[PDB]
Amino acid sequence: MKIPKRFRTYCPFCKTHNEVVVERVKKGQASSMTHIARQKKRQEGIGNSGKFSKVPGGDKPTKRIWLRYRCTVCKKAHQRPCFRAKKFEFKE
Amino acid sequence: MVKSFYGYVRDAWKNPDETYVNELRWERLQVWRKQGSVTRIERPTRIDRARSLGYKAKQGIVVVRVNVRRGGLGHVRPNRGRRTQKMGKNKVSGGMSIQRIAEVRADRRYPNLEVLNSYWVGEDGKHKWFEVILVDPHHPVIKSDKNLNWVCDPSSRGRATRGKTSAGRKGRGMATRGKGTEKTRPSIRAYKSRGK
RNA sequence: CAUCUCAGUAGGAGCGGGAAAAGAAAUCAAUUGAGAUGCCGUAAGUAACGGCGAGUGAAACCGGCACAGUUCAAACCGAA
RNA sequence: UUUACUGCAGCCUGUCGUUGGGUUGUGGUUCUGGAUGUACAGUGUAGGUAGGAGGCAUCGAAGCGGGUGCGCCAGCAUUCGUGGAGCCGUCCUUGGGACACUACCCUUCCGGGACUACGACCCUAACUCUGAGAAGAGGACCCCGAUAGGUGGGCAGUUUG
Repeated sequence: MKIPKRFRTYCPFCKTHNEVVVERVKKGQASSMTHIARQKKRQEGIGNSGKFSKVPGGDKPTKRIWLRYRCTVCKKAHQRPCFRAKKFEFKE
Repeated sequence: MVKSFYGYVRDAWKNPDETYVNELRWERLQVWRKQGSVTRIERPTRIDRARSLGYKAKQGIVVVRVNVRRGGLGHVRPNRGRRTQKMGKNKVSGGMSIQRIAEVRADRRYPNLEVLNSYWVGEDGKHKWFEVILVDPHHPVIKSDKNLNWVCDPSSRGRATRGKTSAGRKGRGMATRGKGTEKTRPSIRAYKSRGK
């Protein structure tokens, strides 16, 4: 399915309907300095590592389309609950 | 400055591989390797180290060089059921340090004496060498000596085996006070060995 | 059930006395204070850890018992 | 039992320590002899950006040999010499930079002298094996300690609703 790249909607921050550009959200790299990373490094030793030797699970048949809406006026972005589609495109 | 020659011995042994001790080390480990486990010596190798650790030139004070192997606790793989955590032993070093191992071997070799202290005197890729000072509580010189006659007491016997030397206290975790010594003083066994 | 728990338990080896160990801060505090160690009460199932699950789990302050301080290495002398 | 899950031994391999001395090959470490700098033409080589101008000279300033720095067999430094006036520019050779012998750290210059990480070879002197020893054979390798990855039902604990 297609969603427009830019459309007029409500900005929660400036509290008005302005034009907003839609951007697909890319998952970031997990920090190596997080508390879970430090706990993993601390619990690594000889033997089973507990939950840190878990293999990542499976996948749902379709993933949600992670979208982020940036107000064109205040340049702040908000992200809303998103739909779930096999094929996603931007209308231009 | 007016420094004692003990100060020069200290400076020479501060960075031994950058001083003449490195060459001396080269000739000297050749002789030490041919020797056995526990060798009595006439004089300490590092006189200033011995004197600061308590060595005196008097009757009843013996100095020995002990040879100890390198690496951790050479441990046997269990042959019965274990947890995965308790199955691996190769990476498990001990809780007994090499210096205290040398002290205890010297104490075993010399049943009538008591270990006072010991210091590092060399090492190679396979061995470390320590010099252990021992005291004779039943020698009249030591009995007269009021800075050593505490060793004639019933509680001063078995010091190295009961962990009462400086290396033993360091291994017991009583080298410091305050935070981190909650489970170490007054003894490891007093808190179910949860410290260390 | 694997980390965890059971648990530094059971068991082992060494040493050892009527007690043993610890013991006179390179400490604990917090705006400025206290003043060796040990043991008891409390802090407190708190902080902390933990498939943050099950569980595990302090210390300081403070109130008590009892109170105790010192000896070397070196500087100076040089067998005194 | 295994190409079930998770581990642990053994083994293979990198790195560090053990572990030293020489020869060269590789990077810059560090600096002497030149500031070597030049679309257009130049009396003249931006003599680094410069007090936007101002010091030397027969007790030294050039048209030359394979031109000692360099390069367009020009020209600056006067050196092996012999020839007998290079100025600075307010006539700036209508300026990629326009130029006073004024403490050159800077794209070069190849004494690169000195330490360095990798690789190749040699030495013995550590270290190893043999021998009672003289000594013989290896040799900074191997073994060994640590660490990193692999392989690993040899072994352990479980699961298999």
